[PDB]
Amino acid sequence: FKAERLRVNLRLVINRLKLLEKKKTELAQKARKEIADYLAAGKDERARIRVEHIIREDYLVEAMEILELYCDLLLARFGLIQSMKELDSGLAESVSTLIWAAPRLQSEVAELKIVADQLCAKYSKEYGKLCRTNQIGTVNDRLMHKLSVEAPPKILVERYLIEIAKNYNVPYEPDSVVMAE
Amino acid sequence: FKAERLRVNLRLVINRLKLLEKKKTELAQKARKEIADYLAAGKDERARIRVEHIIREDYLVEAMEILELYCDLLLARFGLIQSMKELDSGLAESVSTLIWAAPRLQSEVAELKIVADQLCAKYSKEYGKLCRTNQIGTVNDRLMHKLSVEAPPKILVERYLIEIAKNYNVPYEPDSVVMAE
Amino acid sequence: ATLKTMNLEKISALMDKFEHQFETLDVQTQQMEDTMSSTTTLTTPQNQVD
Amino acid sequence: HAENAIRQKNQAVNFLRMSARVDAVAARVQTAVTMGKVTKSMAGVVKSMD
Repeated sequence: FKAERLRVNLRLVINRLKLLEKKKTELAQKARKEIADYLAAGKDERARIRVEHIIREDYLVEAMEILELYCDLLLARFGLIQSMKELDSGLAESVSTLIWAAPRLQSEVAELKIVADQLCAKYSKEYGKLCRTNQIGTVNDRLMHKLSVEAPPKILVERYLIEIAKNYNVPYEPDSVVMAE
Repeated sequence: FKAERLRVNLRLVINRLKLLEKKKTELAQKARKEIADYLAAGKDERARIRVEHIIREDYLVEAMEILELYCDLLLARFGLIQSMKELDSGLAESVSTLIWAAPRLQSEVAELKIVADQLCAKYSKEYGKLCRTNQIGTVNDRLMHKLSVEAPPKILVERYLIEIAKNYNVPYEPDSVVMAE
Repeated sequence: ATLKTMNLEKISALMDKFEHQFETLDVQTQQMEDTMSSTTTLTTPQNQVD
Repeated sequence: HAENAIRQKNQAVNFLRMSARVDAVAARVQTAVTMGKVTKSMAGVVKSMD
């Protein structure tokens, strides 16, 4: 385990997350316009897939915001990392989430895997790849939900479509079966 | 089985289907004009063959729309593909249809065969070329009908001719034998 | 000599190949353009252009 | 043309800021070079005078 390596990788992860969330917000605007165009036509069951894409990306942006927050938290309390040998309570959440989410966002942010390494190679109490996955039952549940790979609720998709239609001056008749239940 | 290969091939299939349905709509307009010209003359039994061509192409365009929908559905729930080992219910229809229709539209869309490969090489429960054809009894029946290689109903052909004539200001006397039965 | 070398079968096949190759090129162009645009999105914000 | 104009504006601002940064760095490096020459000359003078 190297400390300065972890510091540099944390700063890089922060910058990368900033860039990614910016450009993802922009792409989300453009793809929302695309969904509005799709709704202009009679194609409806396809706009639901497109808006699934959109809300997945939005969950992802929120999760990246949370991860940037946690990385900056670790970077603000880095000396408290170097001094102690076991992490305190103030850093349990950050370390846990940054180790749990690394394989999730490993493709988007590469440096995150190095951060996970330095945070797994520094600890031995329930640590190590195997024990690091075993002791991952203390991560932020909200971030787990944002990065949860699951079909979003249908009513949520209908609400997303209703709002986009209402904004882009396009008519849309929600599926009452899901819109009312 | 490679995941990113499947992702890229799905995106390519989507783009190809978009281009194909666009240009097929255009060609359908032009060939409808041709059928109108054919009906202008006394040639009637030939316009029926031409409109058979047309309605085959229209079935094909609708089937391509459905397939684009399903490919985008898989692409929106790709993580749910990578995580599990057996497909869930939400992806049964997409996988089944994309494996069943691949040999049908293999000539039009080449990447579709690669998609079918990645979706057959990933599963073993009733999977593999032989078992993949054996377990194909759960595909969308509508798409099966759109890609069904059969002589369309004669009354449907008469309705197609009636509409084209009425639109292009050409007289046409439908075959009463089929127009009334 | 020519129609023996370049007959109707070969010509039709060659033209189907031309059409399919340039359709594939149509797909490549679309995807390439999507990516080119996605690369430069912070220099060209949609809001500013609007 | 609006996309092109906005892009050119933003990239011109970026190039200007970037050139300012490189100008600062180059001024610092030029100061360092001149001071290194001065320090070398004064070391030689110290040796000779010693």
